[PDB]
Amino acid sequence: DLANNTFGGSSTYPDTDIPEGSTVTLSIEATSSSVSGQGHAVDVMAPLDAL
Amino acid sequence: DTTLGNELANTSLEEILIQSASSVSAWNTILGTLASTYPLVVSSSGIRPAQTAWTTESDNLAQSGTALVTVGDYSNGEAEGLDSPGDTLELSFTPEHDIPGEEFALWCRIETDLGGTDPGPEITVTLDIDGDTYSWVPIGTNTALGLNWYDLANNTFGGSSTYPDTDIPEGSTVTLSIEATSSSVSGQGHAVDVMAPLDALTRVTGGSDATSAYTFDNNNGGSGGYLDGPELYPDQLILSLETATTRRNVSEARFTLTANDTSGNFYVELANDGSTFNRVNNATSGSVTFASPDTNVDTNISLNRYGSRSTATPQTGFNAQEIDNWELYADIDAVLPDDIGVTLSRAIIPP
Amino acid sequence: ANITVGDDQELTRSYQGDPVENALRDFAFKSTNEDFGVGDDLEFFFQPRE
Ligand SMILES: [K+]
Ligand SMILES: [K+]
Ligand SMILES: [Mg+2]
Ligand SMILES: [Mg+2]
Ligand SMILES: [Mg+2]
Ligand SMILES: [Mg+2]
Repeated sequence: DLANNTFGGSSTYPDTDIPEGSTVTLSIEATSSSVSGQGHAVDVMAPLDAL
Repeated sequence: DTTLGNELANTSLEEILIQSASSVSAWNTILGTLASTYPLVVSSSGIRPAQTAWTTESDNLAQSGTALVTVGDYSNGEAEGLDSPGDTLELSFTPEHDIPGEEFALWCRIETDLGGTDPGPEITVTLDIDGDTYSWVPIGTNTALGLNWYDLANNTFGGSSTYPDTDIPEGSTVTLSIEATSSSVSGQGHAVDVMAPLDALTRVTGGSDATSAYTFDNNNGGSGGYLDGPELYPDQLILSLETATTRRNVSEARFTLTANDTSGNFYVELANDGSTFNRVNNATSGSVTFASPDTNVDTNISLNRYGSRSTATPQTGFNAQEIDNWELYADIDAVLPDDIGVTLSRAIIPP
Repeated sequence: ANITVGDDQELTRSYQGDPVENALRDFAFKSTNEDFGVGDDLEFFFQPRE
């Protein structure tokens, strides 16, 4: 979970409400060079309500 | 008729109770709109400053694989040596207010290799809020710390990342674990003497750092002694109560209050004009005469740290002043002109 | 000079939509039951009864 956990990161989600019918865009972007050539491999992405 | 036949209750026409609190909902009403981030606790036992620092001694932390280090200038004469990979120290706390993310600080009193030149391991800190884990690396692989107070949240010492500035909600179970994540040059490791997760209180005290709000003394007298240290509670909260409103002039007022302590900077301040506050210091009862009769009464209350002790860290400010049964009585006309030769008397029995 | 309030007190209600007569009567009720009205001078008065 990227929204609520963090791993050596700088900031997490400011827990702000998503209104019904709002158009969410989610962008995951690399902002540094990578030590590995393979990088972070994203296999499946799930933004979800934890319920 | 000499007397009432079986009197139940009796109140004055000289004094009117203009404000009172004796329960959670009453206190919430008269404190006004306090933000969730404010370090005050409203309880069945009164209003009280919130625990703001969780200053924990070496011997009190949850141990795993860590070395028992004894030097006289460490608090309680002892510290925990993070000796080797995967050996850890854990601390639990529950904040009784919201800690804003920017304000969280992790003060450690920490020293490398009993003051030696040679590095301890790199240290990882994991913070757990109800299962949400935040991990950062404040100490690098190649660093030695002199015996001092260091913030492991907002500063790094050769490390790669800081605390991610997350807000901590009230009533969250907060677990903090410190882990040596690599090998040691120095066999005695980084010795941590006392751990202080604290709210820096920079919203309350306008200084840019926690040094402005807490003691951070660095000399226990070297005899296996205790340390003044970051006190558990905030220094002084000045609480502005909601205006006690009247239809008539208040000339003088009287207060009653129940407290656990009344020492130090404890005061109640009262005004008629909304600005000229008259102060009663270090008492649970008090009387104030206002310079001129005027309508509405404003109150300010000072709650403080208290206690001095020589058997544990911290030595100062390990207790907070709690107040409960607030009552404010004013000299107001309860017998009133009503018509030609008619008076009206308006006594009140409180709920 | 035509105003004599027998029990002067602060108003805790916003009378901000009431007919003036109804407001004045509420004031008289709160005070010492005063007479009010317009004299033949075309001047308003508010003063003790009898
Ligand atoms: K609160
Ligand atoms: K009347
Ligand atoms: Mg969240
Ligand atoms: Mg070990
Ligand atoms: Mg920060
Ligand atoms: Mg110690």
